[PDB]
Amino acid sequence: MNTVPFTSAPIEVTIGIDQYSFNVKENQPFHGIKDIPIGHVHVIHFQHADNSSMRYGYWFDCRMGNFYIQYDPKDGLYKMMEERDGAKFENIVHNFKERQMMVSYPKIDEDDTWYNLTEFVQMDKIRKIVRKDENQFSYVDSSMTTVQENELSDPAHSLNYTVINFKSREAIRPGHEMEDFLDKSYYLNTVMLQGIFKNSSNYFGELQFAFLNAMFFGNYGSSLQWHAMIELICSSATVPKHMLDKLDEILYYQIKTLPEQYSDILLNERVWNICLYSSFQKNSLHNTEKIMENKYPELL
Amino acid sequence: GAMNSSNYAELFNNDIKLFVDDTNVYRVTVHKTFEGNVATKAINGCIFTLNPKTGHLFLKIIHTSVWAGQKRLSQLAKWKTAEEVSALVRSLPKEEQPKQIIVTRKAMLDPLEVHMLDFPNIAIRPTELRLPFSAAMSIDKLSDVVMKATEPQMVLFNIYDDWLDRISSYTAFSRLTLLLRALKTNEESAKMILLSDPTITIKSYHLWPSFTDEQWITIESQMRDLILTEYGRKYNV
Ligand SMILES: CCN(CCC(=O)O)C(=O)c1cccs1
Repeated sequence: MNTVPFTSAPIEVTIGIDQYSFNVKENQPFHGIKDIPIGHVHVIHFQHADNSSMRYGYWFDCRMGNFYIQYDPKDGLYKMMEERDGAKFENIVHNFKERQMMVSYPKIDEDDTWYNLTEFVQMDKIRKIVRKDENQFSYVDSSMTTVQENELSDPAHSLNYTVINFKSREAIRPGHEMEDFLDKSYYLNTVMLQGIFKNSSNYFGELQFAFLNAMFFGNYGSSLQWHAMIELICSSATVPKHMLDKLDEILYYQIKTLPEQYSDILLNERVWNICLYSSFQKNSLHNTEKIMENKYPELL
Repeated sequence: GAMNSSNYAELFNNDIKLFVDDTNVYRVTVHKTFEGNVATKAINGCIFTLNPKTGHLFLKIIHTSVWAGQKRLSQLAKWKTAEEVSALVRSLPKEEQPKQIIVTRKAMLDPLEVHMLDFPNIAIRPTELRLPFSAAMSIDKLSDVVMKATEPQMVLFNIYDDWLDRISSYTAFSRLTLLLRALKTNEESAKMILLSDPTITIKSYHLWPSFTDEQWITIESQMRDLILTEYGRKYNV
């Protein structure tokens, strides 16, 4: 297990760690999060009590270094940093743990939720979507725009998701206009899977990362990307069976974890109704259809 | 955006544009089979592509062989329309290519946009205008060439005859729309209005009779009366 200490908590803030969250009061003696499960990426996120504008946070993997959080009063935010002095870091963590100034990552042994939401998400792929090579961890916030959004303005602060556009030459072979517009299988299997992503695991990892950024930060461009990656599969007549069954699992856990009161803003009615009831794969997502119909029947 | 009443004069500016109407591409008759089921029989159709400023009409005849062995024909017809409009654009010299294509039916938007991807600067626009171009097959010479076709064919016409020698494009489009609306509303009566006077003939190279300016005023008034009469008949008004 690993630990992300905090130097201090000078401003009142809601702190999230993966799907969990805790409120911290101004100058409360809070000094970090311990017992973080090794083997997965994680996200530590923030929403200031005095300004719910900008949710922001950091994707990280404790296998890649020793990370801590320190508030910067000039830039006004909690910043992740890497400590290169290993013995210094261990001494800090030990003293904070000995004083019981840290919250414990509250994972239930039976509970595979986080694994299910991050199964295909790798830190190395996160760092190619969020480009800041000097750090081993990646900052995302509520307002960051995607490369696709920018095309339709600060490039160094963009989310470099793979651009999906159903009315583009990339998606439509000359001579197959009707075929490829009505059946996206070419675009999915040859252009996206074989060409860009190389395999379905990388495709699913980006889909999962997009969902998580939409949910945890309210990042709109990420929600657009998540829906586009779903629609691309569902609108393809020819999809490998292992991908269809894995997609049903991925979406089931995403829909299960979504806050009930955020459905109006995080779910696109057109995409979900098309995917579950009209598309080629309308009958291939049994688990997702069942949870959607029982949890959000209004959307449909 | 969409072409409507507010931006009506745009149709007659110097930016090349074409209307595309697909209402006569896929034409069928419905009939009973020997076993008492229902079947369709296709007849030749056409794409109606018109420059409203100049009157140039690119009548692409859609021969029934196009449909042989194909499924979902009403859907395919929109894609075939878009394929043929794209082919027409590519065949035109650059300085003759349109800057906008206005589709009369919004279901043509996606098929045409997809076929026109190589032309990103040609705007594909819908219209809120109810345009009577489905009645093109009530123009005898157009119907005749479509029905006689034995293979795909493009035929070029000026749908305004020589009217632009005497009237503006605006007025010519008004006249055309009135005539087509009357033909759509009561074809038999509209044709009687146009053909009743034997001394007024249609030139070999024209579609409509050779009316003088004063005769066109009378004809247009008779067409308006026909449209109003039919409205009263339909709505019991
Ligand atoms: C008779 C002209 N007329 C349209 C019928 C036509 O197309 O000719 C019109 O002036 C307008 C239509 C929409 C706004 S104004």
